[PDB]
Amino acid sequence: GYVPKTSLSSPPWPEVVLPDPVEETRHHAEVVKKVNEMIVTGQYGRLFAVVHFASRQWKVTSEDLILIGNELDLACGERIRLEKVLLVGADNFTLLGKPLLGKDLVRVEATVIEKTESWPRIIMRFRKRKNFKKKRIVTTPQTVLRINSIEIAPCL
Amino acid sequence: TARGTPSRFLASVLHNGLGRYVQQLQRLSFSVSRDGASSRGAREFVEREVIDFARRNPGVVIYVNSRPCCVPRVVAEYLNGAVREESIHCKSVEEISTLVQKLADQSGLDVIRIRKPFHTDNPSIQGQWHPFTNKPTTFRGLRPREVQ
Amino acid sequence: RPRFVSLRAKQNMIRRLEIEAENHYWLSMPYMTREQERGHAAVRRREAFEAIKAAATSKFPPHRFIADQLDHLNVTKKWS
Amino acid sequence: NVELALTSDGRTIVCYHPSVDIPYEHTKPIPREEGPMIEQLSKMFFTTKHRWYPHGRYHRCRKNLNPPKDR
Amino acid sequence: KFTRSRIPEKVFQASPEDHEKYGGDPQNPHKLHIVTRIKSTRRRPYWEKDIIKMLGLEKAHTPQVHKNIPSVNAKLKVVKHLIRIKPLKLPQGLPAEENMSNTCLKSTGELVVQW
Amino acid sequence: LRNRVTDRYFRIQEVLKHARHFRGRKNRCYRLAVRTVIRAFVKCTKARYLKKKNMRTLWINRITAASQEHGLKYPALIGNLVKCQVELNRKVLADLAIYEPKTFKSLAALASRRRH
Amino acid sequence: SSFSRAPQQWATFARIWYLLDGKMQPPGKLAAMASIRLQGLHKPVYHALSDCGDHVVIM
Amino acid sequence: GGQWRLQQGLAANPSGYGPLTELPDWSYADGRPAPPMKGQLRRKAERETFARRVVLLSQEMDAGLQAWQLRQQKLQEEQRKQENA
Repeated sequence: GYVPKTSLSSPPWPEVVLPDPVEETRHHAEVVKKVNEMIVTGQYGRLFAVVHFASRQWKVTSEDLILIGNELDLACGERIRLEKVLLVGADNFTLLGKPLLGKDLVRVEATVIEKTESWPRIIMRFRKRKNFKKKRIVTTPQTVLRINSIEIAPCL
Repeated sequence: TARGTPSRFLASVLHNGLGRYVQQLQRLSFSVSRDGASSRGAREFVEREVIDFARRNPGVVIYVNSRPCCVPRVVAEYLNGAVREESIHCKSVEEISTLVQKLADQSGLDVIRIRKPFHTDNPSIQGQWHPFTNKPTTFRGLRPREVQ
Repeated sequence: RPRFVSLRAKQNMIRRLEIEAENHYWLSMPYMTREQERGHAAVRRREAFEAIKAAATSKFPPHRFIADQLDHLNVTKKWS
Repeated sequence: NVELALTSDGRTIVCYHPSVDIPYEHTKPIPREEGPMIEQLSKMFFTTKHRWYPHGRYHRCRKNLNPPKDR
Repeated sequence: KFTRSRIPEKVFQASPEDHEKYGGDPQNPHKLHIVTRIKSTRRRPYWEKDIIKMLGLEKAHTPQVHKNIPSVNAKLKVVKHLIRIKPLKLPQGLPAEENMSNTCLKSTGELVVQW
Repeated sequence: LRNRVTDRYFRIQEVLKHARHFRGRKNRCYRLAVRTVIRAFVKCTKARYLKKKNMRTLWINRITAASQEHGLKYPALIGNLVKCQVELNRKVLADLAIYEPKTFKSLAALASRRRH
Repeated sequence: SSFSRAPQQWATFARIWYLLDGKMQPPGKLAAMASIRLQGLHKPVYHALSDCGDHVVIM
Repeated sequence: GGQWRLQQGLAANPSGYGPLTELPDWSYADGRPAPPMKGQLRRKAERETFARRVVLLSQEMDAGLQAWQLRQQKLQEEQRKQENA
């Protein structure tokens, strides 16, 4: 099965060896414990979170403003918990959900600051030489949310 | 179109949600006519809904003039100084109710195109990317092809 | 100008053909026979057409109300 | 320089990425007419000449002097 | 001339190799098809368009459940190049009235009574 | 002239206001203004597709640059993130590339690890 | 991070000088590398209107 | 990654059925659940109609088979009962 060392004898990409599962689990536990201790001792400043709200993912931090393109059935000034957090990150560590982080880990809270309409959007249809011309003006409801705080808990 | 229209960035008035929420609508002024079918809906709104709205929104001072100029109107004045005038001509009671609630909910900022659906004053926590992030350093800071 | 068939086009056609072959297989195993299926849905089909006929034959002008006629007097309602 | 680790349940990935400082040894001590003008500017800023020619009053008036500012 | 195509019956006679490949037992056949339209009826004959409308496959990629009976199968044979057919699998049996509102059609073709 | 139009001024101005930023007589003459305003509105309507298309192209370009900074190619990054069940979208990935380089470095390392 | 606004912007949009060695290299592969760098498509902050290209010195 | 998702038995589109679209987006900061989202309600109604159709079609086919069996039994028992002399 041995092949002499030629240009095409081996794949160009470097060979990859799977680490032994015992050492992999040991290293995983060590890293998780280190990050959990950082969370316990509060060794982090600002937190950012990627949160799935409405239909989209928002990269979010405390004091941030977010413009949802629909009405939310919430009074202005009402506080809310954004429950679908995909990612939370600090300066020195990040936590990734698969695909979502647990409710125990992260708590992202927002506040309905504004309920508005968008500026008028023009929908015009035109087809040449067909007397085909149509115009419509649409205003989309919108809600401005302010992200008040992102909290993480040592539940790793 | 966007190119033939002013635009702004998403913003609040005084960081309206950080410490507490302050309703930005501060004044409503309904100019309503005693006679004239144009203000029939406004008259019914004053009879049936303006009191409930006023007690739901204690921070908004509501005036009812009962003698308008031109068409019956509602002038909404906001904390940031914005003045939005909405004609309530020939609108039904429910139409006026929804319009007034919309005025109460919205801020005084211009209803124009908003460039970004978000606004961060701290877009970066780990440090904004610059070309020298992810670039390894070299011994004694020697640039490529440097002799020493 | 001539046109040529790419490997991507061939692969797309092959994917479609595989889907169709699986369709053939799944169509090759009927649950009931043609004699067993005869009339097994007749009651439901008859009821559905009865509903269609009822909708077709219930068409009639809507009612007219004195309240609707008289409410128009409110166009001149004022404040005394 | 990133440490990756699934949690024990395997439902969240934990990334440890401390910021690495630049070693002292990897640093150096601090040291102690229209035509010709446009050619000089183009050479200085590695641009072409076309950038430095003026524009008409129509374009200049079209430019917005109070642009919206974010952050 | 272009006409309707009469598919020979041997096309719809599965082989043991086919049974192994696709995982369906000819004895105790599946009761219900899940048919999804995956091809446009545009540039297809009016009879194929009509069959698609009859089967309720106007929206592409929207699963529709049909009986696995000879008449439905004849229509499906007419439009077999425009659709994907997969058997409906019921690991927990057909849903009961209690959990009729808690079902979900998994991408594998299984109607699960928990969601 | 029993009935004559008296609003033609305002009917004209409704179009001219949208035409005011055009070049040449298209901003003044209604006959020319109305044709270019209709074209402008049709372009505005059709450009909502191109805005979404170009944003994804921009995100993919930025993600490609950021991942090439770590030796990954964009297909590898995206596919391996999917296989690791990380459902971050391209907008968010581009934002992380620009503003959280260490988080993006972690994601690239994760994608390469999954690949290996 | 923690830079002032102007220095931060300057750092982010500064143009870098790259060196390619053309010895025994395909001109097309050299050109692919150089064109990416010249456009700035190697920067995550790339945008066609940001003028974020870099200098490429090919020897 | 649609093919990989299909192999793992998920929706090819992550925007399809899954936690990211079927869970509530938000809840009140107190802890009270939010009213169901319009898309989630519509999707639940569609799934209920699909399940009801599955039940209806299955029951109709089963009843048809049972009726055919009974018809066969009646035919054979009648042809046997004709032998009475």
